[PDB]
Amino acid sequence: SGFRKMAFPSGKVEGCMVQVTCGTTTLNGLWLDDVVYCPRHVICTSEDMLNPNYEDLLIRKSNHNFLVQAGNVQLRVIGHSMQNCVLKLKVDTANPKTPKYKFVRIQPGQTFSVLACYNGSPSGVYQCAMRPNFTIKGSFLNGSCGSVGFNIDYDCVSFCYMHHMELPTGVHAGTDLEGNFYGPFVDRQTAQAAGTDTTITVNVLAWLYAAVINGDRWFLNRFTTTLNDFNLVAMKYNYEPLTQDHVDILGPLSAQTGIAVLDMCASLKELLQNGMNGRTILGSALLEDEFTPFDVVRQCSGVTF
Amino acid sequence: SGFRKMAFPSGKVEGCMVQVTCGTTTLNGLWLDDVVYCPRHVICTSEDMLNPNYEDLLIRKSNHNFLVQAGNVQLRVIGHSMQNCVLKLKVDTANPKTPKYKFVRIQPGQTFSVLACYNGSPSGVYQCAMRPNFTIKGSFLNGSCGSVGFNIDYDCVSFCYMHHMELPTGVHAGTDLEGNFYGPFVDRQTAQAAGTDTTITVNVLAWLYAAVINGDRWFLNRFTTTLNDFNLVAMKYNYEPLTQDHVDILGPLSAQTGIAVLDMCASLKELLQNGMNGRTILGSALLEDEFTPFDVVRQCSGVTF
Ligand SMILES: *[C@@H](CC(=O)OCC)[C@H](C[C@@H]1CCNC1=O)NC(=O)[C@H](Cc1ccc(F)cc1)NC(=O)[C@H](N)Cc1ccc(F)cc1
Ligand SMILES: CCOC(=O)CC[C@H](C[C@@H]1CCNC1=O)NC(=O)[C@H](Cc1ccc(F)cc1)NC(=O)[C@H](N)Cc1ccc(F)cc1
Repeated sequence: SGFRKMAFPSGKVEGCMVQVTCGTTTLNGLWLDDVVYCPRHVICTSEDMLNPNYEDLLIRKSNHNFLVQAGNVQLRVIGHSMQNCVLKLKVDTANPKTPKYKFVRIQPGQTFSVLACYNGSPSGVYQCAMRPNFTIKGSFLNGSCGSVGFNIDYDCVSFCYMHHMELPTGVHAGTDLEGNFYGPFVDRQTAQAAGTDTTITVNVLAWLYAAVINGDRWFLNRFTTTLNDFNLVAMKYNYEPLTQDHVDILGPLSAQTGIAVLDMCASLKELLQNGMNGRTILGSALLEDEFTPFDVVRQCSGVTF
Repeated sequence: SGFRKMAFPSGKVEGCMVQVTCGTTTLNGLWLDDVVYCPRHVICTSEDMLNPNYEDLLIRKSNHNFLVQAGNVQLRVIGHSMQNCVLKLKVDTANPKTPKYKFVRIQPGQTFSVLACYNGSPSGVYQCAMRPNFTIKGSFLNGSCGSVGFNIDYDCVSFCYMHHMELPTGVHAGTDLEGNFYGPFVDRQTAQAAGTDTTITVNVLAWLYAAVINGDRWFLNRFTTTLNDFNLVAMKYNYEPLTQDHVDILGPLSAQTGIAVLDMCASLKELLQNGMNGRTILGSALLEDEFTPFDVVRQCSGVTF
């Protein structure tokens, strides 16, 4: 029993992390087979910030202008190209530690592990959710760009996020590994704002199931509601509408606990309207929305990789 | 910016995990050089567990009663002994992935990462604190025994915990890698319970510093206090007493924020006596006590490994 913010084991990703330096600028890159992937803003200077002419900047660069190091050991760059907001540096050595991998684009509300890195060296690993406004609430400092997010699906590492920037509100934005931003963001320093964020309802419900599995059941009554009536309340509290597809995804947890999904919804409706009356759930005094239904199953059933 | 429950990168430990089977019983072991470490109750049957005579059970067993597997690779056992509550199995091949390592006994209040494993295969990584009552609030299922806790210092892995059991209250108890239990617990299935727990004051203070670094400042008040006065309030609220060495360990965070430690104590005093009043700190409505001062520095300064 117990329930923690648990990330995927990071070893497979640690062996891919390198440092990329262009001029005065160093960030992290992902080294897979004979290609290193990193944010293309490594080739910028401050004159470039509002209107970087990336094609011009790259044309002026030769392979020797990129210093790639793997554990402080130089790798020779032999080719360079750009895909969307990611730079692809072909190196003359293939990474012998490349895991089976795929590049995926995740959906809002889904989670992933982030391996936070500085100068090609990992600092720590933590779990993030893609927020409905396409930011993440990460933990990133100067030097962290090029850090990646990933899930492990079987023995395949599915990379889904590469870190580019922090908004003034303290939240984070980045791309998939093909260089396409999540959300309405660009890698030009215009003033950019995220939409208002909402709470990920399906994840809150999954976390309430996690609490029940762990014996933390005080908020359960033999109440039930309809999907429409639940949604009428949810939207008053800035929660995403719950769809029948979401109800379906909660099946496995409903099956384990014997608590119908619309009964759990009636419990959540009561918590929103009446509060928690000083009580905690799974050690939290707030309703948590960064565990997916799969996260709860994975953790409450012991899946390995 | 940002602040997350961050674990250490787990790669160095992943390469050390193996599966140990004795008859029908399988759990995890730690393979370092040519020794595999695991909990000694692997040699039991649930009939033994009232009063297991481990010395009898171990002397009767031969090396071939022990099946050790690194992935699919069988490691031949050439010796078996006991050290306190940990079995040591000498194998004929040294782990080629053995990192630089030490065995440490951690103190109450200190944190570590846990790599939760099943059948020798890593499932996830998360951060834990050693509670003042020598339990941890982990996340462990059947099959997880022999999972380890660790910290990393440079390139040295400091193993500090090996998992053995769950108390009926849902908390977890285990040993260091010399096989000595944390707290008063024993590896026999007798009624056992942990002392009442308390809150880790120095960690709460470190987390309040993390909040200021991150721009949460509302709870700062103009007052100061003394250690003696503050410790009177600490005991009222079941907080550990603060020592001068704790104050000194907070120095790096006081240095970065310019908030003196005894002014932060005054702020915490008022939080304890008036609550948060529907405000949050770092996205929590409770005072969090599972980040050490070094955890906050590591995370808010970008220390890597
Ligand atoms: C790990 C054992 C394992 O993996 O072997 C494979 C068969 C397992 C970890 C717990 C399972 C659920 N959550 C856990 O953290 N440990 C046990 O199952 C442990 C076995 C044991 C029995 C007696 C003893 F003295 C030490 C270990 N049994 C328990 O955790 C349960 N709860 C019984 C128990 C044991 C000791 C106590 F003080 C109180 C309850
Ligand atoms: C120099 C070495 O290379 C890095 O390692 C840098 C990574 C670091 C991670 C940050 C650092 C603090 N914590 C984070 O997470 N990234 C940055 O500094 C970005 C760089 C960058 C400018 C322009 C743009 F288009 C894309 C990206 N600059 C901002 O983030 C600033 N906030 C300015 C800003 C504000 C809103 C917005 F939409 C875009 C840029």
